Amino acid sequence: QIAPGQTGKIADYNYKLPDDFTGCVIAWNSNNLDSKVGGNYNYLYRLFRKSNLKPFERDISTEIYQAGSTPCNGVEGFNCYFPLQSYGFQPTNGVGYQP
Amino acid sequence: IEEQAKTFLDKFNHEAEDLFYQSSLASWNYNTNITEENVQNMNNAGDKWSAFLKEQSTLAQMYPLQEIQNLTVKLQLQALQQNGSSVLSEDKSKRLNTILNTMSTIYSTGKVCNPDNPQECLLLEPGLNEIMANSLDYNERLWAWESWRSEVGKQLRPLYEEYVVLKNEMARANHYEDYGDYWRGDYEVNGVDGYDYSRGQLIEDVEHTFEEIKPLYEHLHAYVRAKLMNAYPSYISPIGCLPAHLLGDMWGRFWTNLYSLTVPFGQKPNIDVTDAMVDQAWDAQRIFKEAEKFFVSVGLPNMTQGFWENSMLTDPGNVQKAVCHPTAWDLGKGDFRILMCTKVTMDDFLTAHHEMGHIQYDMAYAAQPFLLRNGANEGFHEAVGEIMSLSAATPKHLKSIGLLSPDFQEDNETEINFLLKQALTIVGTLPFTYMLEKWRWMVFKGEIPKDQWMKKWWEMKREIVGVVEPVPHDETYCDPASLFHVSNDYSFIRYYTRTLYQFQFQEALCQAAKHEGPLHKCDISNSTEAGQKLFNMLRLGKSEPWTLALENVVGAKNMNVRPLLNYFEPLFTWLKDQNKNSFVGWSTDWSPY
Ligand SMILES: *[C@@H]1O[C@H](CO)[C@@H](O[C@@H]2O[C@H](CO)[C@@H](O)[C@H](O)[C@H]2NC(C)=O)[C@H](O)[C@H]1NC(C)=O
Ligand SMILES: *[C@@H]1O[C@H](CO)[C@@H](O[C@@H]2O[C@H](CO)[C@@H](O)[C@H](O)[C@H]2NC(C)=O)[C@H](O)[C@H]1NC(C)=O
Ligand SMILES: *[C@@H]1O[C@H](CO)[C@@H](O[C@@H]2O[C@H](CO)[C@@H](O)[C@H](O)[C@H]2NC(C)=O)[C@H](O)[C@H]1NC(C)=O
Ligand SMILES: *[C@@H]1O[C@H](CO)[C@@H](O[C@@H]2O[C@H](CO)[C@@H](O)[C@H](O)[C@H]2NC(C)=O)[C@H](O)[C@H]1NC(C)=O
Repeated sequence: QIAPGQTGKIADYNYKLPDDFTGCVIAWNSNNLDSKVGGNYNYLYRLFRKSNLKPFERDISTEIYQAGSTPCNGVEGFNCYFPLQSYGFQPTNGVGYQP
Repeated sequence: IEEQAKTFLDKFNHEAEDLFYQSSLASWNYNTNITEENVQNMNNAGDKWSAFLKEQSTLAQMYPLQEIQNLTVKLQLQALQQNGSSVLSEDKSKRLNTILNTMSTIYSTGKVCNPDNPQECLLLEPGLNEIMANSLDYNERLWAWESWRSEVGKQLRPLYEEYVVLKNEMARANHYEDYGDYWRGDYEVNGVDGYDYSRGQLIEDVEHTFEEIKPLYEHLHAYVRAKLMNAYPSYISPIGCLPAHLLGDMWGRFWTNLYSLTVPFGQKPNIDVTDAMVDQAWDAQRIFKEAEKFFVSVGLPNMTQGFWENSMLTDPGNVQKAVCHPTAWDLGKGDFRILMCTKVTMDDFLTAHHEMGHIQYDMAYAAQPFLLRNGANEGFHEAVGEIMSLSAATPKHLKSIGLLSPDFQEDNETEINFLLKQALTIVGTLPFTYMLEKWRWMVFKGEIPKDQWMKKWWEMKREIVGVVEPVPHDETYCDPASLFHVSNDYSFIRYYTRTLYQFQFQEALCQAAKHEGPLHKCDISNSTEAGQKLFNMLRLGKSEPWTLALENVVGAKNMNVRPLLNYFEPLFTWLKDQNKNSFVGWSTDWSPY
């Protein structure tokens, strides 16, 4: 999902690059430090957000989502969710679910 | 409105794939290193997973199912909004679980005592099944056979009579007319532009296909009877129904233990390569690497790497307490593994292909949403395993993998020993598998009342199977309930449907493989087209119906039994010659007493 031209849950709501991006992307497998058997829930991610990002919006803003027409003041019962989730990284994960 | 349900299910997937993971990991860790601390730790993980899934079911009910335009988000809501249990009064929910736990303990703990020696008593598996698998004493077998029913079956009868009420209240409260139709619900398909299928339509397609099997079965029955008359002289009529205590286990479910009594050409040794594996010094790693070479040879992906370290193929070097029962494990997070304790054998070389063929299915639909990561119906999931073992059992595979010599020759007499050994497993059970489901479908709807439960059963054993009570029975017995699948509440119709689909898949891949011979010689190797037609069905999971997945592989929108019969035409042609002077089929009026 991490490129110019690419789409997905990260590429809409977490990390956009301009479609003519002046630069490069580098990545390496980190099972051997980012993951432990208890579930390293340390890393979070924006699973829900209204509208869409622009490129390079590190929008730390954290309030409850709400879809369609409902008010929501916390509680997050139905049609409204807390916007972040943890990654469940563990050293026993398969390759595509590794950190 | 619909788009809220997409976001609600996105929450569910990212929550569930992790709860499911550490739950199923604790289950794995218990199974491979058994301690009461591990029992507690896996149980309260399974508990906290269950507690999440039922909360999410009452939150999924909030969504109108009829407003959903998308079919995929609709399957995910329908599978989560299901009520299943709960619909009962909670004291009737508690009573149902109390009865199920009571039928489960009575079946498993059930002792049969020797009347010659009342101080010696046998559980079901040790000693009591062993007489039915290996004794040739008609009276010792008849003693084990009727003692199981008269000592244990009579305790399950009075429980079954209350379980059938509680199951049907639950099915009705879920708006199905009976709990037999609740089970059928798996096969239901709607709204998919000509690919639809009714719960009831299974019963008609079973009964339409089964009578194409009856001609093959009636000659196999006559041949088995003509051989059993030499093992049991005077005890069997040449036109009789077969006495149930003679059929190789406690119920007659498979005829495969009769191979040594029924054999066509036993002086020709039916092939083995276990001797070749030990003389080539293979181990658990080689056994699975030559199995992996078969799936990459057909063009499928290899092991998910971490598989090799996180799987257990062997019983440990530490004297570890573990369940060595062979099982393909999926635990989510792409974490596929295989628990077994292999010993260097061709049976294990072929179980390695069978169980790896489960992992190879799971991996294809790993890209589907979590609620859709299962087989297209409950039958497909073993059938996609077995077609790999069918490939690997061939002498063409075994001579390409070095387990048979280049100068090894196949003679006709070896082929007929093989096909008869197969038919006693593949075909001999199909009357039992249709009939036990027919009896439960008739019991849950009340077409058989409780003053006919045992009366009807033995009329059906006699009419559908050609198999007869060694001793008279009455409504104080429950011979159906004397079985795991009936006492532990498990729907059996998945075995009939899976045994049909298996040969459709086989013959479709045989045509792709340009196969020049009979269907049983066929090897899934070096073939490319076969792998492409296979993978394009494997990667669909539940997202598309089984009725569409069939026309992807086979070209047909429903189940067809011709391919199974076309595995056996060389054998059926032989059985006909072996029956010319004999009587074929049976008299329902005959009884052994
Ligand atoms: C609802 O149906 C549409 C199509 O009928 C699905 O849309 C596709 O979604 C994937 C991403 O999941 C895209 O890559 C495709 O390009 C989309 N195609 C079309 C034609 O829309 C959509 O996924 C379905 N909803 C869900 C929840 O699966
Ligand atoms: C599930 O069981 C409930 C009864 O516990 C059925 O009735 C629902 O009752 C709840 C309140 O507890 C309402 O919110 C629902 O509207 C009722 N059902 C609906 C959605 O009409 C309910 O019908 C059952 N659901 C299924 C799967 O049929
Ligand atoms: C296996 O093949 C052999 C070779 O054809 C069969 O032997 C023939 O059997 C018929 C019927 O008895 C005879 O008319 C032929 O003369 C036999 N051939 C020879 C060369 O003697 C044998 O019957 C086959 N066995 C099975 C089980 O099909
Ligand atoms: C089926 O696949 C195997 C595996 O690639 C092929 O085996 C090769 O056979 C050639 C000549 O027979 C040998 O020189 C190679 O060393 C073999 N490869 C391996 C890895 O052992 C086999 O030829 C294929 N069958 C057909 C008909 O093409």
